Amino acid sequence: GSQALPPGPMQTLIFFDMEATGLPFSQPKVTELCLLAVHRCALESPPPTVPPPPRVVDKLSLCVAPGKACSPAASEITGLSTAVLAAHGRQCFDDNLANLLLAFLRRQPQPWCLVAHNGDRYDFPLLQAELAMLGLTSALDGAFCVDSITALKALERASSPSRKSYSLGSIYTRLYGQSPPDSHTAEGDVLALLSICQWRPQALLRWVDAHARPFGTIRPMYG
Amino acid sequence: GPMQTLIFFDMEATGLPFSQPKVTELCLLAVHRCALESPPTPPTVPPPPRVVDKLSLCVAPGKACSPAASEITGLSTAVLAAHGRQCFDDNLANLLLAFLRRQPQPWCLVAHNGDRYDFPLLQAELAMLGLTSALDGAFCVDSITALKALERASSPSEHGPRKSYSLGSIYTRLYGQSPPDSHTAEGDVLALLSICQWRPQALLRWVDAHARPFGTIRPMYG
Ligand SMILES: Cn1c(-c2cccc(Br)c2OCCO)nc(C(=O)Nc2cnoc2)c(O)c1=O
Ligand SMILES: Cn1c(-c2cccc(Br)c2OCCO)nc(C(=O)Nc2cnoc2)c(O)c1=O
Ligand SMILES: [Mg+2]
Ligand SMILES: [Mg+2]
Ligand SMILES: [Mg+2]
Ligand SMILES: [Mg+2]
Repeated sequence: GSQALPPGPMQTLIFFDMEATGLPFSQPKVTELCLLAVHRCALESPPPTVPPPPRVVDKLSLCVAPGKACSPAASEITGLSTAVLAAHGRQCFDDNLANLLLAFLRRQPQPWCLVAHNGDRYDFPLLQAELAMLGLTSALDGAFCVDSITALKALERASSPSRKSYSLGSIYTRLYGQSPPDSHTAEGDVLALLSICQWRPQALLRWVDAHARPFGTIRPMYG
Repeated sequence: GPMQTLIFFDMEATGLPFSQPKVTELCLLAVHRCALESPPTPPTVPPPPRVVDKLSLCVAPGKACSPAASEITGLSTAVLAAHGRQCFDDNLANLLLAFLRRQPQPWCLVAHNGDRYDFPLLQAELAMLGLTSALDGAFCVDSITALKALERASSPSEHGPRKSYSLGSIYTRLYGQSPPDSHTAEGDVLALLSICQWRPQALLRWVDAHARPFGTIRPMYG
């Protein structure tokens, strides 16, 4: 057989979050997503308390009509409800949304690595479920992905001897001694994750290069 | 009739129009009419609505930025190439249209000095790709024309030298401080959003009345 070319070093980190109508057991639907694409050089080749975002970034932030009610807890946490999303004329997760995500990713040099906090439990399998419901199961087979919880635990352990919270808020406070702005909004969470990842970016890129998984290996949450 | 989506819009470029400039950066921020008409029920500056769609992209211009452009925007052709940015291409044109198609029509692009800068340069970039018709479904308004019209209708007739309608000048007159960010396309779009949230009902009436089809904007150059 002809073997896969090793992807080599990740050229684009896409910091990624979605918010949903509820918890995975509910078979939730997407209400919000944010992608923030950073070139490797912005982390390999960059003093304030919280480092600023790189000047050169690509960002996409969209609200989505979920087509079912949000749980009360989900609405209180995210400040979104199905009724308000409908008052803002939001459209459901559709072929046009999938086209827009791929067009955005195609502006970035490959290989692409999606980086999401609790990506494996939440954002990655929900995105795969949304794409599977459109019959677009292969849409992101080109991409790599990392759960930043997995990455940051392995960095912490590697930079530790023999339990701390690994909530996005918790890690951020340990590093920076303040809460992140606009928490539990997709863009707020992506900006907080970027800030955490600019802490020891060389160590993070080494880990991402070694452990990035083809997105196609992520099974949909439901279906 | 009533615009359903206001898309606050800014591009940055390699230089001023006489230089036949190329896009280096663009930001679109789509707000539903109701976000301006009926904001949630004060701070010195109104907050942005919770429900927004946002797109912010850097573009490889294919030529050098002027020293003044680089200084004002903090971008250069060398830095954009270091970050592996792609030129203004069919994929970008498709991305912009797919973003607008998330929004209910009618669409109104709102850009500060849009008639001299952002609109004609956007039409120039689309025309050089052979995509002259791509965004002619949209309407557009130059916020300078809008704010001037509102101010004329809310002041005695002007005499002697006129005030600056720079983005910074308008922001400072209203809010008594500089915008948070004066160096990025996204910063300029958020500052314009804040300015347009000052008298949003009077602004929407004017927009509803005076919005132009984007297809009537001639390219900055051929
Ligand atoms: C805070 N929070 C929560 C969350 C945490 C605890 C309790 C609730 Br209810 C949460 O959901 C709030 C709505 O997303 N969930 C997600 C999330 O991606 N949930 C998904 C994805 N796919 O299926 C479920 C977040 O990004 C987030 O910031
Ligand atoms: C500050 N500034 C200026 C600007 C003002 C004075 C001097 C210079 Br040099 C400027 O250009 C800086 C690079 O965009 N120009 C634009 C602009 O849209 N220029 C375009 C668009 N199409 O052709 C030229 C801005 O958005 C902006 O905020
Ligand atoms: Mg999430
Ligand atoms: Mg989140
Ligand atoms: Mg501009
Ligand atoms: Mg500007």
